[PDB]
Amino acid sequence: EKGIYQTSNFRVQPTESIVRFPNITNLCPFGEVFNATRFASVYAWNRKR
Amino acid sequence: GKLQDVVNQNAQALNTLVKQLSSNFGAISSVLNDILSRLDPPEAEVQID
Amino acid sequence: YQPYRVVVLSFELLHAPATVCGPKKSTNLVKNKCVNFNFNGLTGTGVLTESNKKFLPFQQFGRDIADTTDAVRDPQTLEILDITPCSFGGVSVITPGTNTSNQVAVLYQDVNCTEVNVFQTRAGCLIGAEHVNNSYECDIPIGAGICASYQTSQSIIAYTMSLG
Amino acid sequence: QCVNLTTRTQLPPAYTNSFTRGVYYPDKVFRSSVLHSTQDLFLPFFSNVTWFHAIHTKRFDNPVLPFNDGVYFASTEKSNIIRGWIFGTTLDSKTQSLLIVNNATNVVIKVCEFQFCNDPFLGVYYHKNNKSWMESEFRVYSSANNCTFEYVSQPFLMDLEGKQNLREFVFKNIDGYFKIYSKHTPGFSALEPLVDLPIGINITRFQTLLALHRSPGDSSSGWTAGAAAYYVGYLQPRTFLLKYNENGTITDAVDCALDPLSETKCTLKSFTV
Ligand SMILES: *[C@@H]1O[C@H](CO)[C@@H](O)[C@H](O)[C@H]1NC(C)=O
Ligand SMILES: *[C@@H]1O[C@H](CO)[C@@H](O)[C@H](O)[C@H]1NC(C)=O
Ligand SMILES: *[C@@H]1O[C@H](CO)[C@@H](O)[C@H](O)[C@H]1NC(C)=O
Ligand SMILES: *[C@@H]1O[C@H](CO)[C@@H](O)[C@H](O)[C@H]1NC(C)=O
Ligand SMILES: *[C@@H]1O[C@H](CO)[C@@H](O)[C@H](O)[C@H]1NC(C)=O
Ligand SMILES: *[C@@H]1O[C@H](CO)[C@@H](O)[C@H](O)[C@H]1NC(C)=O
Ligand SMILES: *[C@@H]1O[C@H](CO)[C@@H](O)[C@H](O)[C@H]1NC(C)=O
Repeated sequence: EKGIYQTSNFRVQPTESIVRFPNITNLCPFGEVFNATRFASVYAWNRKR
Repeated sequence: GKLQDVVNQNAQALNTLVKQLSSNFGAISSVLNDILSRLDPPEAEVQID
Repeated sequence: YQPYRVVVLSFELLHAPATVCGPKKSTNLVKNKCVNFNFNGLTGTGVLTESNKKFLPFQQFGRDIADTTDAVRDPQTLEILDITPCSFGGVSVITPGTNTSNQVAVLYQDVNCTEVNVFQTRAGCLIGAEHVNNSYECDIPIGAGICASYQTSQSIIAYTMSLG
Repeated sequence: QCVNLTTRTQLPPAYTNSFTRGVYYPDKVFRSSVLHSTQDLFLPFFSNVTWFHAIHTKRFDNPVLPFNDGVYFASTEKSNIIRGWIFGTTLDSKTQSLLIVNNATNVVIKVCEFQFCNDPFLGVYYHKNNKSWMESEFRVYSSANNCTFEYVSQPFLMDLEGKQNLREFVFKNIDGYFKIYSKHTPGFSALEPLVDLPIGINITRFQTLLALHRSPGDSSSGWTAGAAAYYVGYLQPRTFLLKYNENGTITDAVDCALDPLSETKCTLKSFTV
């Protein structure tokens, strides 16, 4: 019959997924465990946390 | 005040319906996305219902 | 007999809070598109637009009265981005009787349909229905004083309601 | 080494009314011109906080007050007498304990095992040859075997002079996180969060540290108290009704369980009835 009829529903799909995270600064001194000037022996091994 | 009650009762009942989406209803999480991301799909169907 | 530099490492999980996760990096920033935004502690689908809000330096989240996330900061740049939901609405088909004609007009309700003749109304927009300047009597209601009909080799026209 | 302080005169501490003070921001959410009801460990309105007076009577007090669920701290200090606080369970080098010292260079934070003395204090020595104050006594602890968390801020300088500003603090211990809510003002005051300290320890008692002025005797009597006054409050699990403005700052607060007038305000989500 003549009139207006609601048939379906319209929605837009998301185009892409975007992931955010803060900056990677304030890092621990990890460069000294591999580039130290001298490594200790096995009987006096360094205990680092 | 007669016209103020029609706007107030319709808006407050709408805000109640939005507030029902944050209810746990006995489940682990009120938000839907954390249920799938933390529970296995073979037993997630109890928490969905 | 050549000496080697051997470094061992160990991982554990105590009741203390975590320190290192990946830090797993990020992606680029996309604005004015319907995307799945992810952040430090929230996930959702929405469109990001530039805002002029007055967020406190310690404040990151933003909620309305109905406790829905409206504006969150991107964590690297000091910038404010609004979140409005991706546009949705019902689909209404405006047609005359099938004994008269089979032509239809599709009304996409509550959407700016440049994202999906095209005539923009206050109830959405009309696809396949043209707009005429003269005003006729309403037979098929749409909303906001706009009514469609089947008149003049024949096509669906849209006009303003004649009150009398 | 640890030393005890003699010539102490006992006096009962006074109690001062808190005129709607001690509120903070409960979360990170920006809110514009709304009225939000929260449920958090808050200081009750018109509560009897404990007033400690440090005036020269030779009154110098810093007892080991308990840390039940959160402590409100205030200081009407004009000479930087109040520096830091002890945090720990038993303070006998048997439980893992926290330390905050804001001495003359950095805000240094150690969280490890400390053999705390009977009278933990920060003593500063005065040199009369050049009219300058330099910190020389550090008798907080004895030794530490291993330490988990260590924090050192950027260096600065202090005047360290007793002059002839309200520093406000709220400390909480939730899910292994240490949170400090603080602001500096010269009533109503909303405290912004400053330092998030995710350590993961259990704290039962606390004790503040004062910078007594030293100049007329041995190390246990040659000192003066100066001018200092700090308030200690205790948070309680009660609900509020905050008033966020158009720019996010809290401008007013309503305690729900104070009087029956505000019970109507909390159940109607409005400030005018
Ligand atoms: C050590 O130093 C060199 C040169 O300074 C650098 O190229 C390298 O990435 C550093 N790290 C390791 C693990 O070798
Ligand atoms: C993030 O850190 C890098 C250093 O690797 C720096 O160049 C960049 O400017 C920082 N981003 C912001 C927004 O500060
Ligand atoms: C729809 O988008 C266009 C941009 O081309 C804009 O000019 C128009 O104002 C928008 N309509 C509404 C109702 O916002
Ligand atoms: C309706 O009138 C406007 C001027 O007011 C004109 O620009 C438009 O083309 C007209 N539309 C039709 C279908 O005649
Ligand atoms: C200080 O007094 C306490 C009171 O019991 C005592 O145990 C301690 O040995 C004294 N001396 C110090 C801490 O040097
Ligand atoms: C302040 O304390 C830190 C750590 O406890 C120490 O390194 C520094 O020397 C102290 N400042 C002075 C002036 O002694
Ligand atoms: C906007 O924010 C500022 C803080 O910078 C505040 O002083 C001002 O009162 C706010 N505006 C209004 C209308 O409250």
